[PDB]
Amino acid sequence: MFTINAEVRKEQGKGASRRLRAANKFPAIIYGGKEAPLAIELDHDKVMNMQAKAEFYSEVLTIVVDGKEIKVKAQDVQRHPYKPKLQHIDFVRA
Amino acid sequence: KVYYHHTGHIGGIKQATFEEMIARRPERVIEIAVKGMLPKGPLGRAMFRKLKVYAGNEHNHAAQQPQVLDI
Amino acid sequence: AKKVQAYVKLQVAAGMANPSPPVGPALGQQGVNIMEFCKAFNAKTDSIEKGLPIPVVITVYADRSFTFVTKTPPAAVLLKKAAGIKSGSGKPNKDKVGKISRAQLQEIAQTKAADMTGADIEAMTRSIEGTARSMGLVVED
Amino acid sequence: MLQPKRTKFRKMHKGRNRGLAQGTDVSFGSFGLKAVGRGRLTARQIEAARRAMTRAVKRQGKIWIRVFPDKPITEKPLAVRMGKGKGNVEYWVALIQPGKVLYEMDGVPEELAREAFKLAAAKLPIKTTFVTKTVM
Amino acid sequence: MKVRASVKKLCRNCKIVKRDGVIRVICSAEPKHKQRQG
Amino acid sequence: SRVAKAPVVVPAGVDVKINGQVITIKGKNGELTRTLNDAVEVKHADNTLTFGPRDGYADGWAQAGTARALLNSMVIGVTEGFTKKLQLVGVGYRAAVKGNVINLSLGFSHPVDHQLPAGITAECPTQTEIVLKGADKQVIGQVAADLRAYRRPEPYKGKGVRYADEVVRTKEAKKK
Amino acid sequence: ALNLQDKQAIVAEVSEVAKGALSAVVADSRGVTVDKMTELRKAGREAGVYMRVVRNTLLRRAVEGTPFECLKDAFVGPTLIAYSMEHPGAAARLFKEFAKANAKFEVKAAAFEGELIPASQIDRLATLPTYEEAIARLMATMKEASAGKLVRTLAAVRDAKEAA
RNA sequence: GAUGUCGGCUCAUCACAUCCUGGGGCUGAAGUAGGUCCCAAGGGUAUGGCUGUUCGCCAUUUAAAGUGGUACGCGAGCUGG
RNA sequence: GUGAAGAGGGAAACAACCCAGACCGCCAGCUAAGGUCCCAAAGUCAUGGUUAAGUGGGAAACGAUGUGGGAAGGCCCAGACAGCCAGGAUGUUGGCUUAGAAGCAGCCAUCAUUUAAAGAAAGCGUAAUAGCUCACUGGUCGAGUCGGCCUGCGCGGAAGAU
Repeated sequence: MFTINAEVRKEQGKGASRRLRAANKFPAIIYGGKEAPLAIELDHDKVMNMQAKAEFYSEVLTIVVDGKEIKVKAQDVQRHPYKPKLQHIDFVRA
Repeated sequence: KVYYHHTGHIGGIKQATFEEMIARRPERVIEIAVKGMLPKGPLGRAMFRKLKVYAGNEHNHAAQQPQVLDI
Repeated sequence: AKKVQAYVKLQVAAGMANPSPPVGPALGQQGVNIMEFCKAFNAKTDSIEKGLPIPVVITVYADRSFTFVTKTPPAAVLLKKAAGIKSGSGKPNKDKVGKISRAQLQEIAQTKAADMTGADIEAMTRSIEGTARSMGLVVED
Repeated sequence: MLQPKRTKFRKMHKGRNRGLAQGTDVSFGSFGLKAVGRGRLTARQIEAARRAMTRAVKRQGKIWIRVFPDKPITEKPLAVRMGKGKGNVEYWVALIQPGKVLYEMDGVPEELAREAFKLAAAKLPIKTTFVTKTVM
Repeated sequence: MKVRASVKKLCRNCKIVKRDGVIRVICSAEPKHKQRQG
Repeated sequence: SRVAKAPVVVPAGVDVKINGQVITIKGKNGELTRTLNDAVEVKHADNTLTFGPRDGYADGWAQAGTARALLNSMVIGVTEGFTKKLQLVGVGYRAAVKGNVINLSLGFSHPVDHQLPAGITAECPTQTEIVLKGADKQVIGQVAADLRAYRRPEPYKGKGVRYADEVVRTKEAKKK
Repeated sequence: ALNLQDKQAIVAEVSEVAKGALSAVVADSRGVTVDKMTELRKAGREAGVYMRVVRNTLLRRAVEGTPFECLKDAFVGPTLIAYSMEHPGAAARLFKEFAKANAKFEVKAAAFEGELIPASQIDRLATLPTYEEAIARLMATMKEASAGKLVRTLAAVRDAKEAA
C-alpha cells in the first residue's frame, strides 16, 4: 500500500545515529535475498503516522533509494526507553 | 496583588485592596512600584524622594516648564 | 418541555378499570383522571369478555387532555390461547412450552388486520412469528 | 500472584537498574502496559492490578503477568541504629526499569483490554502508557 | 454534593465548563451533579 | 463548530455600525443592541461578519462562535423583538407587575422590592403572569435573573419563576 | 466522498421512476406524524403507488444527475413524493384518501406525462372514474395542461393587478 | 567553655486544615429534622473535686465547651508539689 | 573533583556545584559559567510557533466536552461536523415478573412490520411506570471535523505558627 523514500547511511557509529534522533530521524535496515544488508536512514514522523494502518507490515512496500526498487515488508521494531517513537526498525525484502 | 503588611496585631496576614491605592491617595500605586527597583536603604531613599505624582490632572509644577514624554 | 408524548402504553382487563390498581399510577401522574378514563375504556370493550386484557395506547397533549385508541386483543394473547399454553417460559427459543403451525398464525393475522400495518397477509404473519418465539413457541412451516 | 517458588539463599542485596529493559516490546500478548520509567513495586500493586483487570474483563480471555517480587527488602526498626546488620524483613520487591512491560493481554477484545489497563494504572504509584504489538 | 477532584460525567447533559483556572461540573439536567472541582 | 463558521449576513435595513471591536447594531423598532468582541476580532465587510484572532488572546474557535452568536442575538434584538411571556408556578409567591415595581412575597416583613430597569417596561394579565417588553435579548433575562435569585424552579416540587431553560427533573419523597 | 453507495444510489433511483411516472404528487410536511402515514403507506402498496419522504440535498442532486420535467419547482423545502408509473389515477387518489385526515392545500404541484399539473387540476385526476370515463379524463388532463393552461395562468396573474 | 523538665499559678501570641453565627449549593431533602457543605482569622470558646498528673473518673453550667505551633510557649517570671 | 590547604565570577549571603588555579600593581582589552527592563554591567533582540496559569519562575498520582500546530488517514456541498426542532412508529404493552409491568425495578429476548425513518434503547429521572433529550429520517444547515500518532501550552490536585 504505502509508498516511501529512504537515504543511504553517510556516517555509522553512535555520534551519527544520535544526530538523527536529535532531529526526529531514526535508522533502519533491509535484509534478505541473494544480496547484502542495506543500511538507510528514515524520517520518524513521516512513517510513524503511516504505520498506524497494518498494511505497512502486511502488504508490500514501494521503497525508492537512488532510483532502485526491490520490494519489501517491514519487520520487528525497537522503541526508545520512555517514548513510543521508533529508535530503529528492521525490514525484509518481499 | 493586595499590598501585604503585619504592623503588630491580630491573627492573620492583613491587607489592602488594589482598589484603594488608585481610588485614594493615587500617587501610592506608582510610588511602591518604582520603590523595590532602587539600591538598599539610603541611596534609594534619595532616589525615591525625586518623584511626585500628586492626585492627578492637578499637578502644581506649572512654573518649572515640564517637558512632556510619551512612553 | 412541552409535555406531549405519543403512544403511551396501558394493559388492563376489560372488567378491571373501575379500581385504580389494575391501571397503576402512571396515568394519574400525567393528569389522566381514572374515572374519566374508565368511562372512555368501557365504550370499546362491551363485545369482549371480562378479565380478558384489552390493549390501550394513549396520546396526551400539553394540557393533559387525552385521546385513546382501544384495540382488539394482542396477537400474543391469541398465540398463548391457540397452543394451549397458560403463560410462556420466560426464555425465547431455548425453552419450549409448545409449538404452533403457520395456518393458525394466518388466522391470528387476519383477526389483527386493521391494527396490522403490513402490505401482505404474509407480512402480517411475519410480525407475530417473533411474538410466538418470545413465549417459548416454535413456528413450524 | 506470581512469585519465585523457593530461593537459593534467604537474604539478597537491594539492587538498582542500569536504565534499560529487554522486554520493552510485547511478546506474550498482542498488547500490554509499559512502565515508562523506573521504580520499586511492593507486590501489593501486582495483586490490586490483576484484581482491577479481572473485575473489568472477567471470563473473556486470559491475563499474562510479568512482574514477580524475587528480592527481600528489610526495614531497620526505629529502636535500632544503622551499621548493626540488616533490619527485620518488611516487603518483597519487583524492580521495574525503563520500558518494562508490566501486564499483557490478547484474548480480551482490545478496547476492553484498554479500559482494564487504565484501571490497573490507578493502583500503581507512577504514570504508565499502554503499548500495542502490531504485525511485528 | 462534594467538591472532589478529577472530573467524570454523571449524565449526558453535564456540560463541564472551565471558569477561570477551575473546572466546574455544571449540569442542566439535574443540579445534583454540580461537582465544584475537577 | 457549525455556528463558529456561520457568516451571519445581517438583514436589510438594519444599520450595523462598526468601530472595529465594539459593534453597535442600530435600526428600526429597538434600542441598546451591542457587542464588544475581546478574545476574537470581527470584520464586518458589507453585511458578512468574518471571525478571526485578536491580539493578546489564545483560544481559537472557542470565542469565535460566541462573537457570531452575540452579533446575531442583537440583530434579532432590533428586528422582531425576542420572546416575552414570563410566568410563575407556586402559591403565595406571585410575580405581579405594577408600574415600575414587581410586587412579590417570600413571607418577608420588608418589601422584597424587585424593580424593573429604566431601559424596560412590563404589564400583567394575572398576579402570576408577567409580560416584559423590549428589544435587548440581554436585559429581559437580566431582570428575570434577579427575579429568579431567590425564586428558582426547585428540583423537587418545581415552584419558582418559569422562563427559557429550567432545571426541574422531578424528584421523589422519602420512600414508604 | 461517501464511504457507502446508499446516499448516491437513491438519487439516481428516485429520478429514474419519478421521470417515468404517468402520475406523481408533490407535498410538504417535516414531521408527517406516523399514525396517518403508516396507514397511507399501507394503502399506497394496496394501490401499487410508491411513496418516499426525501431530502433536499437528494432532490437538488436528483436535478443535477438526471433531467426532470415539471417536478423540480415543487422540490423546494421538505418534500414527500408519492408516485406511480402504472395506474396514474391511484397516485392522485391516494392524496384524496390522505386529505380526509389532512390539509387538502398541502399539494404544491403534480406532473402528468411530463406536463405540469396545477394544485386545482389534480383534484380532478383524484376522482378516479371507472375505465371509459377514466381514459377520457386522463386525456382531458393532458389536453388541458398542454395549451389551455397557458391561457389560464396568463388570466390568473392579470386579475390580481387589475384595480378599479 | 550548657537549648534546663513534669505538675500547678500568671501572662499570652501566631496558622485555619473553623466549636459556632453569618451568605449559598446538593440530598435516596416536601417543610421540620437529620445527612452533605463551600466561603471565611473577624470574634466569643466555663468551673469544683480527688492525684505531684499531661491523660482519668465524677458533679455541674451555656447555644457552645475548638483544631495546630511556640527550647513538645512561659525558673535573665513564679514554686520544688 | 572541589573545599580541606585558593582568590575571583555565577548562585540572594550558601566551605564541598558550574567556570577557573589568583607573584604583585594596572581607573587597559577579550572571554568563561552566568547575565543583558530597573536593583545590576549588557537584547523591553531579529525572524517564526503557542498559552492563559503570575503557569512561567513549586513537585506527583489522577482526571475531562480546556486550546492550537503537523503530517498520514476516514468523513468531506452525493451536505459534513453533530446540536436543535418535528416524527419517534407496526408486532408490541415481546416473554417471565407485578397492583398494573410500559425501552429504562430484575432476568431472558437482541428479532420482526408498511419505511426515506424511529435502538424491543445511549443517557437521565422515577419509591415505577410517568415526564425528557437522543441518533435515524425529514426541517435548520451550507464547512470544515475527529479518532490513531508526533508536538507547544493550560488545569484542579497545591492548606500551618512572622
